[PDB]
Amino acid sequence: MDILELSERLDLQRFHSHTLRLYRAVCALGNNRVAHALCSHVDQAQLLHALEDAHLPGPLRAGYYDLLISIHLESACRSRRSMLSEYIVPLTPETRAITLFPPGRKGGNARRHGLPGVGVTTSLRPPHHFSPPCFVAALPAAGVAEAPARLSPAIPLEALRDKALRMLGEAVRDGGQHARDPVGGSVEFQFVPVLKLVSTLLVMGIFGDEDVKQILKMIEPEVFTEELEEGLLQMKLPESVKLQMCNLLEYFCDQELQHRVESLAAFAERYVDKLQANQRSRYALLMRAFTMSAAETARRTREFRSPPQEQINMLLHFKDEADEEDCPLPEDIRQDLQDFHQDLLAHCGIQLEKKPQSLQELVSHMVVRWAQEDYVQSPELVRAMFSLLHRQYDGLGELLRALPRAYTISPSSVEDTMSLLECLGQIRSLLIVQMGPQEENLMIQSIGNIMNNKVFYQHPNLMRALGMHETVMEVMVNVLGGGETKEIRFPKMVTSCCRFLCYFCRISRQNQRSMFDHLSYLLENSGIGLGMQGSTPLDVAAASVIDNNELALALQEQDLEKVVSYLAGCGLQSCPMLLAKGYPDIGWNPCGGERYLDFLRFAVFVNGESVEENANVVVRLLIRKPECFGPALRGEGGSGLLAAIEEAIRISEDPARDGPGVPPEENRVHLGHAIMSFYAALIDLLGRCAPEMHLIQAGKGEALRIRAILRSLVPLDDLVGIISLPLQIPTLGKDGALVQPKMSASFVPDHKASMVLFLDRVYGIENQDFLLHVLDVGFLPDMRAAASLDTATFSTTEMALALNRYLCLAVLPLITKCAP
Amino acid sequence: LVYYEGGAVCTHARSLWRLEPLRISWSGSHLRWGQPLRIRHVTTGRYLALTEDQGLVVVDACKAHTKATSFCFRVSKEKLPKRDVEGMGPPEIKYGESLCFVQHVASGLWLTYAAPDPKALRLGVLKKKAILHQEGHMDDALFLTRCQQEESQAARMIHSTAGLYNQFIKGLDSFSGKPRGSGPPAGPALPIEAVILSLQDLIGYFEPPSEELQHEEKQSKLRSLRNRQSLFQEEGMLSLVLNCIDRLNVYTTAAHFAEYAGEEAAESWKEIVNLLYELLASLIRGNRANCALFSTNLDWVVSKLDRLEASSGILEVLYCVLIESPEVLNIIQENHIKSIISLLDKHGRNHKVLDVLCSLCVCNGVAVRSNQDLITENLLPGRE
Amino acid sequence: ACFRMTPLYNLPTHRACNMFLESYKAAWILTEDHSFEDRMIDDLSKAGEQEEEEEEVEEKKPDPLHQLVLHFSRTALTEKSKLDEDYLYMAYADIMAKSCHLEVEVSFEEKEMEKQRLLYQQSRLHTRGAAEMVLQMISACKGETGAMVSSTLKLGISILNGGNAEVQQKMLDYLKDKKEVGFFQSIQALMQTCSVLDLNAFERQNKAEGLGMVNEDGTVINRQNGEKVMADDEFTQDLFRFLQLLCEGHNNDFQNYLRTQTGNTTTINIIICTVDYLLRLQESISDFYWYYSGKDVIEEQGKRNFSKAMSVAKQVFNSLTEYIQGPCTGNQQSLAHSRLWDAVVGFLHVFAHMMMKLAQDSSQIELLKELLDLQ
Amino acid sequence: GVEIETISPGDGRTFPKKGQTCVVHYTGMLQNGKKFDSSRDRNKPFKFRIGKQEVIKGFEEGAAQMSLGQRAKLTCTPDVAYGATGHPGVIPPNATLIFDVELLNLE
Repeated sequence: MDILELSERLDLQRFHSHTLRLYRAVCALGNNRVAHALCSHVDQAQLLHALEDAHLPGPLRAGYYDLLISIHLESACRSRRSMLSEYIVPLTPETRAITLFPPGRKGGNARRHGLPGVGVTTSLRPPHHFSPPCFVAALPAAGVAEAPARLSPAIPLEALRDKALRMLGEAVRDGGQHARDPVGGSVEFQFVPVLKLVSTLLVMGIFGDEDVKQILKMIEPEVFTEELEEGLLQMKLPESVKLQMCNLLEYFCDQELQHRVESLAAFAERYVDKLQANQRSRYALLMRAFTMSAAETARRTREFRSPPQEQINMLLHFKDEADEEDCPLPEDIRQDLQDFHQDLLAHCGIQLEKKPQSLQELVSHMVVRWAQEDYVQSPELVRAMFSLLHRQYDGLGELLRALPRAYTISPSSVEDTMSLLECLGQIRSLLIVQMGPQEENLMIQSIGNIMNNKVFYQHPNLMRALGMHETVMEVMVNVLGGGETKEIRFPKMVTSCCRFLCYFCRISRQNQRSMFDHLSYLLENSGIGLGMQGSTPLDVAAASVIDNNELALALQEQDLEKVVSYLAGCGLQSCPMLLAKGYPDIGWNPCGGERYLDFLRFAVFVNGESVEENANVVVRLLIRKPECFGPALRGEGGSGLLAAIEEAIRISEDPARDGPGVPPEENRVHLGHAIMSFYAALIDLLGRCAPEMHLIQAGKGEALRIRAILRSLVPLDDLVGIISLPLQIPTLGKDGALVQPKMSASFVPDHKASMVLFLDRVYGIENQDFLLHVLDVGFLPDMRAAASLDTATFSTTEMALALNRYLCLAVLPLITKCAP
Repeated sequence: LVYYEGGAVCTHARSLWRLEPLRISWSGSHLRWGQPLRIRHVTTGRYLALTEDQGLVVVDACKAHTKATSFCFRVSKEKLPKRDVEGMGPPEIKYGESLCFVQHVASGLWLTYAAPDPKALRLGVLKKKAILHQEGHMDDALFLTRCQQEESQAARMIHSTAGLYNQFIKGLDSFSGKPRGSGPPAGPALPIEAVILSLQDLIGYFEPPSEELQHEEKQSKLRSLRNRQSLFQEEGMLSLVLNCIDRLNVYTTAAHFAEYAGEEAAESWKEIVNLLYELLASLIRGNRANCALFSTNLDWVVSKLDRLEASSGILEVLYCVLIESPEVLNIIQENHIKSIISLLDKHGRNHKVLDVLCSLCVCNGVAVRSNQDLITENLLPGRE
Repeated sequence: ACFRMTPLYNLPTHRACNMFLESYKAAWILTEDHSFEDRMIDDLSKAGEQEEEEEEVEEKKPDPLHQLVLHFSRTALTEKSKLDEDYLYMAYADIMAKSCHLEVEVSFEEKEMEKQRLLYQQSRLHTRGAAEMVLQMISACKGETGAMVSSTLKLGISILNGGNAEVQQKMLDYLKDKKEVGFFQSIQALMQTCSVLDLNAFERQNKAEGLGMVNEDGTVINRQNGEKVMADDEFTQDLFRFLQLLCEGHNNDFQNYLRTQTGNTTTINIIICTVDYLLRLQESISDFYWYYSGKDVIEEQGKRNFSKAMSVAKQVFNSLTEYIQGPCTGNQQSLAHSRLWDAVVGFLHVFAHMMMKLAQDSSQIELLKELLDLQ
Repeated sequence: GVEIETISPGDGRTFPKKGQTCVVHYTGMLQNGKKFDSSRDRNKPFKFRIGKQEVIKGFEEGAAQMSLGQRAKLTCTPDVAYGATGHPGVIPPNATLIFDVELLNLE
């Protein structure tokens, strides 16, 4: 039947108008794999005909425009709209020619405002990408979750933008005629869907300068004159149309703001060149200044001996006219800046008749007139207009809040910046979608292309300006939160995100500080991340505090309370993931406890010197919660630490009690080694928590008390026993087979290295008799074992390397200290 | 067993006590210290007592012999009933002040939290099982605080509701087998009219507020409705109805129900199942918390979709779950989507199914691409 | 490094321009003053062309400011678990608050003009429901400290300077007929979350200052990153200033409401909670004394820490004065049974030794003078 | 597996050889008669490169056997089509296709 019959078969009209909503739903939020499929069911011809079809009903007309937008435009528009909030301005001749006001003859302080959105803008925005919808094309041989992401289905934009302009023109004239039968059945159904399409094309940047001039004439044909026919601001529109009008004005306001920022960047381009030349010439004059001067040269050479961050501060420190003596700039340069400030304030409408004469006054009066004409009922409309009104009045403040995301780059890295912005768009588009295997491989390569991007290192401040570390962090947290109890899905992504964050921390200190501010946020989500292996969420938190004294001191004690509470649970309950594989049950989690301990090792020890405040807070929390220490050190009903060590030695040696008894998973858990490594990391933590030698020499009360507590907790005798424990040796035999142990389930040299460190820092070595008593039974078997291993065969074996590092890092510096 | 419990339980219905004195006349008089009075739990209908085998327990209403169940309120812990006055009484005890000590008037003991805390309470929830100790600690004074009439009325509504539905359930599984044939009903008569009246009272009790209301007082009715629904779910009514539909659904048609309950109970079957679905919808409509309970038994509602007795009611329940819980959508599989599509194929062009399928794709502004692909892969290419 | 590092003229143009931009905004844009706050509210309070309309209906459809206030009260009354940071509500709360105060012998006849102009500007807001809007944002915030609630408190003060009797009446009436416990529960949570002096944070701040670490792209000497001792002092100060303004003018109706709320089901004793905060503040002050008892001189950070801790204790004491005066007998018995006596004893003990220690030298004259009006 | 019937013959002489791209106005249809794809609806020719298999086997071979200016009809068996997996959301699995191909130009 004719589709126009649905104006009377309202049973089919309700069903079809819901069917279009289902079409928008299944292709919603950038499902371009589906948006191509929908182009078979509804072709381009049907949509284009429905654009001009004047007899279509209301819901079907708005459903078909919104279906066109959903299928062909929204994915490109959203991604562009995200990049509208950042202003990366390359240094190009086009950028140079940008000025606040057009060249004119109206007024010297300020000419007439240009037409908003008209002109040249050099800010970086990645181009759109489309694909021609072809259903006869060969199916790709690449499997799912490996093939490149599908693009939005193409549609002729030049024709779409011209047809859209034509429809808006007809709608404006028809609305002026006050016809009793408006298109689609009502004024709202006639104007709102079209204004949605116009708004989407403006945001996408489809319209050229001539078309934008046309649209400005349609909105107001008298204010926007460059030098019935009634504009859209006098037609007595309903509330729904007013919302789209606000979206249009909010686009032109944004284009005004970007115009200001680009003008400011152009002025910075010229001003730095003149200021650098002047300061260079004044340096040359200072080179010969000594001949005609004396000891007063310190004040003039201070600028050339001051860092560039504040050289400009003094150079620009002449606004208030009461400090010109510090400023060495000539008055022509001073007048230059004091001129650009004045017309900048004029262009922001600070200071310098029913004609609005400008966009700012037009919007402000338009908003007030709407507000005082009738009680506005739509809360989204009320919010939309008052956001506009605030922006018009507070012109300077909006620029102030827009400056932190502004940035200038060299033209030699624009095409690398492009690929950075594309991969950033890929990351940002994953905030609104439940993650699946297809998206996981999308972002692993998206991250890797940022890795291989030289601008990620050359401009580390830019990454913080773009907020990339945040958007990665919420992508992490969403996946951690989903199934936060049962098991972490997608570990193969989390192991890349954590690696990226750690790489981001190591670029600079400011990057580390910014990542540090999210410390508690990472800690709360790090409770279950220990289930996976590789780079956990906690290793980010550690990487945010490694080798930074200011960050370590500023680390809140509440965070330490959180980590010790987590450690308490790790010392009171078994690991469910370990239990699920058939592992024998023990009443505590060694692997999780260790992963908390080696973080605390980074929280308490910075640059080789212990941090006193953190060390004291840590030790007084662990004593207050004695279950953190484990089954040994439990107190009442608890055996010794050594009893636990040889217990786990026997368990580790014994199969079917070390594991499930059925590496295989390449990181297979060994409970004996996990318990041993837990104790070694605990002891090594306490060793690093021990007070420095100069504090004990000064005899500080709490430093002595803390050392007394550590001595009471861990007796020296057990330490010497563990150092005296034997170490397995790589052996040669059975036709040259270099037999070596499994370091993942055996007594490793690093456990002793933790023992030695604790003995050095807490007990020390004072008297010769005790020194030699340690040496003959604790170190000398390892010295001779490593001495023997240095052959043409074992010298490169890993366990021999482990002993080499153990001796050269734990034993030999101790002996070199105890040489007298 | 009584506990000193904290957290969100101290706003649920289980933590409500009614001071029921020993005198019928002037039972609403002011509280004087040291006068005998029982303690009644509203939602369960049991009285605080000192029993021989388990100490301080809540004993039934049929065995409260006024000796082990009476109590008194006092300001001090020194060892100390008066002559009743036929009047409003002497007003001294206040709300929010005037710390009180409860003493069993017969045995003279004092209530205090038990000190021991075993391995289960080493890290778990801190509940301190109160024991009527012979002398007790010092800080066991109790404050007295109000509960609004909506809570008190709701609590009594659960307590009345539970007995009736439990009786209905007991009648239902009493004749689960053993077909009547041509004789009389097997056991006692079902309280059909009582249940139908109770359901219609509850459905009107949980009516969402009308749209035209002012936003200022609309929200306070939203908060009242969410509070009432949470109280019912926390007391188990949401699980109780699930049991009710479970028992009713084993009979396919009304005539089949006649063979197992009687010809008198057949005509009310379709009405009672529809009302049960409407009550389920009104209980869960708008709660993230109550809607989240259907994650574990999502296939329960889906399997019942093809039933003909109440198709729109179960579809309403499904739509209320899906429009509210973003968690549930992650559990959706191809069996469920092919069941929903089978509804479109078997029940005609019903746009409310499209209103379901729209909710399955995007929930709270986050797309679920597995559902989107499954829907497009099972619905669109057929073109029928 | 200073003698050998790069002069400005050798920097790349983009790296120089970025530095110029951030220096320019800090020295020319932030420094710039633009008073537009009064010129919005002047325009927004005019029901223009409505006299031309001459509507018969009594209702009298709101002017733009009242529509804005209604919208914000709507988004504060809506049932939400948390409160989002509405950046425009923040901007308009600041605008409304800044559009009220606008502020050697001047005549009491001039002061009689200034007071009745300030009361006019306050009337321009409170006649449009801004009083109930403030109480709703306070009840909606659920006791979470932040810039969300802080801008609300600053608006509440800005419409309550000089103790506006109308505002206090509208607020008390709204609380009484709504019978909402969320307002006092949020006030109690906000007050319990306020911070006192921290020794551990002071030592960490000192050691971090000792390091003096700088950034790479240039150098900031003696960096002024956020103070980690009494960070929310300005917030605790204007929370208690708001509480004092509520009872200013011996408003015994509201004074008895703070002590106990008759209508509500649950009563929150603000008076006792205030005392318990005073005790927490004096414990910190005493423990900041004892660590300087050995030391002979009080350095700069220590002086600034006292300056803000004394200012906070002054604001608390003024509020406790307001809760008492009139006299309010119930409040007097509440303080009598409170922990105030122990707080007084501790303050006296601190005052005894602060007078002696600070009078030996002329470098602590300002600090001693600032201490004097506290007692 | 592919069957071609003429509809309006063209030249019958110049056949599409390797090295020159093919330009077509196809019009795909399902077996039951439900049109699923077209090129005139998009209003642009579909220039596909013959030899590197940018299209399915049936379409490629059918376009190979045509001539310049010829309008023909095809019948693509699922073996030389998308087959058991189909085209997700467009073509159902195991479907026989029909194309109203017009080979309007070469390159």
